[PDB]
Amino acid sequence: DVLMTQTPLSLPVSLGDQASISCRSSQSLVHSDGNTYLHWYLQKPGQSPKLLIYKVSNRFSGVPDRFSGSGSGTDFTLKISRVEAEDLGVYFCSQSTHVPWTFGGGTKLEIKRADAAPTVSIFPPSSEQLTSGGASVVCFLNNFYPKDINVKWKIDGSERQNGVLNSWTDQDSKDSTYSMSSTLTLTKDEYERHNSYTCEATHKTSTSPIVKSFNR
Amino acid sequence: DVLMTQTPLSLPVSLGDQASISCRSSQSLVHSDGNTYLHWYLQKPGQSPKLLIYKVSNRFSGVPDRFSGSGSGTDFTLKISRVEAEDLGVYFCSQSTHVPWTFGGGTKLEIKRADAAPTVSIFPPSSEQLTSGGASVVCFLNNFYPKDINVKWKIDGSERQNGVLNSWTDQDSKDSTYSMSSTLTLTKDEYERHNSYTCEATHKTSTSPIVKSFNR
Amino acid sequence: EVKLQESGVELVKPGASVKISCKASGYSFTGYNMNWVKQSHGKSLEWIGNISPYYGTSIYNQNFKGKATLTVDRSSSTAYMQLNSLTSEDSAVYYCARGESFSNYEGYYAMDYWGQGTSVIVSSAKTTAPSVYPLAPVCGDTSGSSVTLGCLVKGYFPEPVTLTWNSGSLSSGVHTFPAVLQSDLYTLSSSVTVTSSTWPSQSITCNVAHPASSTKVDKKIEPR
Amino acid sequence: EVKLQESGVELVKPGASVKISCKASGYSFTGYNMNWVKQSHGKSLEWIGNISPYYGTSIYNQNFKGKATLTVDRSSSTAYMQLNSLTSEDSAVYYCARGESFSNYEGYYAMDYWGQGTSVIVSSAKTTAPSVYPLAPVCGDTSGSSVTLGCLVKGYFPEPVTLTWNSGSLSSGVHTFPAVLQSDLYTLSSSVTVTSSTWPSQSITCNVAHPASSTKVDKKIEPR
Amino acid sequence: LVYSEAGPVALWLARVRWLVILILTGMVTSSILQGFESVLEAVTALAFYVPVLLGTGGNTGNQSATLIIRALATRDLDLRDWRRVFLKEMGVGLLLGLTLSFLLVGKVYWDGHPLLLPVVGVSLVLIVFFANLVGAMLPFLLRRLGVDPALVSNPLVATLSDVTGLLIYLSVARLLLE
Amino acid sequence: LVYSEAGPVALWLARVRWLVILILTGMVTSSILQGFESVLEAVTALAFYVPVLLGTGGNTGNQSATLIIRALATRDLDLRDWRRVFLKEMGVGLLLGLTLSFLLVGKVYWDGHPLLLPVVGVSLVLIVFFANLVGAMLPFLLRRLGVDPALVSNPLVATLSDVTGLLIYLSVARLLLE
Repeated sequence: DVLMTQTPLSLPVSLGDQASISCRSSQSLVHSDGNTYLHWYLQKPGQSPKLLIYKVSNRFSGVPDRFSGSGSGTDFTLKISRVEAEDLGVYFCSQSTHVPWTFGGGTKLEIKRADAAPTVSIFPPSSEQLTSGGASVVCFLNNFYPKDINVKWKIDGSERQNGVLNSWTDQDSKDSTYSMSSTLTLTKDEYERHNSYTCEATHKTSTSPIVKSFNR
Repeated sequence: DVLMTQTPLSLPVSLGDQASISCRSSQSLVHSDGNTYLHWYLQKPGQSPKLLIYKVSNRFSGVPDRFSGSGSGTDFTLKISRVEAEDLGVYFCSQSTHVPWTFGGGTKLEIKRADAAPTVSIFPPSSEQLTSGGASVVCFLNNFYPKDINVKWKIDGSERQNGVLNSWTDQDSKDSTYSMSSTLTLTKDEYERHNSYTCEATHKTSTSPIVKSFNR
Repeated sequence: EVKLQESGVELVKPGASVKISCKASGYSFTGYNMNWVKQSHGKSLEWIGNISPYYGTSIYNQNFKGKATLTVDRSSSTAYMQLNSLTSEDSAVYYCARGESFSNYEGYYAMDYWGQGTSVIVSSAKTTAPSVYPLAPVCGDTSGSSVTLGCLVKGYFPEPVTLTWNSGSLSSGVHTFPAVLQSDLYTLSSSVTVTSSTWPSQSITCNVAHPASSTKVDKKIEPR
Repeated sequence: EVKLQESGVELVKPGASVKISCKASGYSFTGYNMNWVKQSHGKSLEWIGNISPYYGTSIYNQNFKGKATLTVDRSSSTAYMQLNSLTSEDSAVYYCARGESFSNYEGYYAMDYWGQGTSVIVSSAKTTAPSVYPLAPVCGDTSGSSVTLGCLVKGYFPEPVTLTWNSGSLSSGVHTFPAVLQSDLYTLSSSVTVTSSTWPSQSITCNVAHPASSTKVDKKIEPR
Repeated sequence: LVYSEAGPVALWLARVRWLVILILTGMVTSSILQGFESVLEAVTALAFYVPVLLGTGGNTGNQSATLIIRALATRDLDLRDWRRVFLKEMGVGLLLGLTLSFLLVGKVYWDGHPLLLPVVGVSLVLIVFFANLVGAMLPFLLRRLGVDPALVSNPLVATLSDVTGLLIYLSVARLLLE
Repeated sequence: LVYSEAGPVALWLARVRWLVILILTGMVTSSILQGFESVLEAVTALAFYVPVLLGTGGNTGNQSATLIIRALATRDLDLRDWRRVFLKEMGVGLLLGLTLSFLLVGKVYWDGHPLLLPVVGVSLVLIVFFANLVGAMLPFLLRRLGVDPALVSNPLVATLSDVTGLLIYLSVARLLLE
């Protein structure tokens, strides 16, 4: 029904600042009964989303006063007073007027650490790979920031977009950096034909994209 | 509930005479509504019982006027005018007042042919039976009358009442006589130990019981 | 008139649960109550349920409450009996019979029309070949001018086994006896009566036809 | 406060029918409607049903009418979701959440308390043993005073596979990555960052622990 | 009928389709009262208890009728078992008329119409009697006509009982007052 | 209750329990009419239509309440939709009173009480209206009090509609006649 949405999808803030999460409906979520069903849920990393703000003005029980939910009509907003370490996660603003009670896209709550450059490191297939029957070259993108990153998988210097997997870790609990794994599954022969494996990553901090390639 | 019953269980009549079937309930089969539910069914040999008389006074549709049902209270009776060949079978008088709607014991409709003596014939186990894996002597009681018969299974002249089976054919369609098969299953050595097998049948016509015995 | 047709022959092993189906035809099945009644092995009947299609509920015999469950389907016009935990005492023929109007515009109140019978046998499902044992005469064909010949068929299952004499040629003086049960296996016997001149002058044989074993045993009687 | 506990981890074949159980505790289950909502593989939620325990009837998302069936049992205090013909798009986590009063004495009207998550995974569940691979450095341990060591785990099932470094001794500079799916077989990767002086001076090993295969692979990374 | 989609016109259509029949029966009851105006003019307290008497009548109806419908749709009774429920519903009708008239006469006396006590006391019994019986033999008569007596009993016994709630109350008034 | 085993006293217990709960509401409608006696004395045709007006009021009740309950027990209407079913039941109440009263005024005219035509015409509309609304917001109010509406709506709306059918009919009579 109401193709509801949130902006932004990532919210880089600090610990002890004020964070404002927008929530813009598609059509007005005022009920025939007539009160603003724009409930807000917080899903701490690896938990279940528990209710935070209901009927956007009000607040749920057990909820610290750090959270402030306001707005009405179609544009609603949840604002934090001081971002604490127990408030990080993803924030869903849902609705309950028009069946189906759709949910928002949800936005995360990262930490605005210092911007860092990735420690990119191509990892050619192991010695056991040489006698494994399969080939899987992997390129690690470690200890960077922010989340926005993308690998460019170039083979022999030429781009390739087949059989690619990518998994990003969540925010680190020591320095709050992100790391990215880029594996490349391919048959033995395609590994034995080609020599160069250009792992390219385009980060917003580096001017030129950072690359890594080895010659077998 | 009403342990209802019929008398007699066998009704030897002729073809073209009047036959009276009694039906004596256990308690009064008059309903709170107040009419005599004493339905009568006829089950022709090897068919399903179709209704003959309902509410003992009345008669069902498609029913020839040969049948006459009368009586009231606890003692009811179905009488035939002229016993035809399409009226033979077994006659059930049921009830429908007291749940469960029990049925009567049912009485047959044989033909009162001339009383005959059985053509008994002991049959020792076959030559195949000697090398078969079983042992079974069988005594046949063929072409007698009436139904009242019973075999006395004597081994070496001494009675035996173990592992006996008996099956009586229904009334024959040519001369309306009955025949009875009496088999005797037994282990090998019990057959190989004993020589005499006295098949004894006590019939209503014969004064002394009719016997048959063979010495192996 | 009204044809009431139900399921065919039935075979089960102890502890099972069979659903005997009784389809109605010729009348509005929604407006007549189906009565379930069982006939034991050649004996009196016993009324074992009355299902009311319109309401789908039923009244039950006291002796059969629980050992039977009646349900119907108005659209399918079929009456369903579901026996539960059927012991060897439930080895009988189970009639369904339309027997009560919903408007009670019939007068009588019991058994308008009946099914055809669904032979239900509780014995163990052990399909066995019908061993045949040509029953020879007493000894050496003793005189009397009237000697009969027999035939035995022990250890088979299920009931229907045809027996003919010289393959259905000489069926005079024949006597075929009911397929009595004996500890989960039937036993058919037979007899033919002839003159002492026709046998052993004429070669008399005995043959059977068991469907579930597809067996046609042909064996002829020898004079001992 | 209220503890809402549902079934454990779940595994199914495509085209199957899984019945997720959600038991209620701490409140009168008869008087609060249970909401079923699924969370995709790290994405937004999607509300997929609202079962009313007292009446036993439910309202359904348009996208999930037929692909889901909610039933409950008041005495058992369990809320039941029965997915039907669950395709590859149903590889998600399925929350149940008490979210609306029967008396509506709550004010708000959506999501009081939530379950814990029943990971429902669709695949050809071939419980393949984890083939594990020691990810050696680039070539010849080039200089830089900061070289990292990796480790790969491809071809296993299901998701939970522990990876430790020297059996949980050196967990500094470690990075463990989500068990991503790839055509019905997962792929766990790992990376540890050390100084160029500690390796290859120190014997660094990689070990896994896969429960459903009972596999404990141990290997030490070689310098190429 | 599914509700939240239907419009006022369709809702009105169905509901008036039923309410026209029910107001035709109400028209019959109105005519029955109009026939007895000669006693209502004589004493105007009679009208004070038409609603309570009709309520108790058409309530004993919709209670006995829905007590027999269940007992008839669980095969607890049968269409040939009406003469046994008859001599039971007559008894419970008497034992219920006594215990309802005993309270309605208290109401009448507390209101202060002593000349009306005998007629109210006789009429409440004679109405929750000939309404209990007509609510108990309505399911049998309906199922014997060929209609599922759970469909067309709830309104039918109400009309067949609030007709008699006047045709008996006013008659007893004419016998007891003028 | 299983029926055929219970005796007359066993039946009478439960049946008198419910009937004596309803005879109290009968008492209060009787008291309302006794209070308004001042207009029944002035014109005695008023009493001729109390049964039909109540059997239309407490019938629009037991019909709208059933319609809302069977649509509230299939999650067709959430409990927060009272204000959206309100502006629909008000409309259907108007569009249904305007025809029920249209038939009843024809009945009144055929009876021949021209002084009753305006009061009956206003009163049947104002009873159908404030009985439809009270039969539609009875299930929401009950389910908001914590009670299943289908249990205690059938008698409750009948009482709450016959009381407020008398209290409206007689008031309109006092406004339009004396």
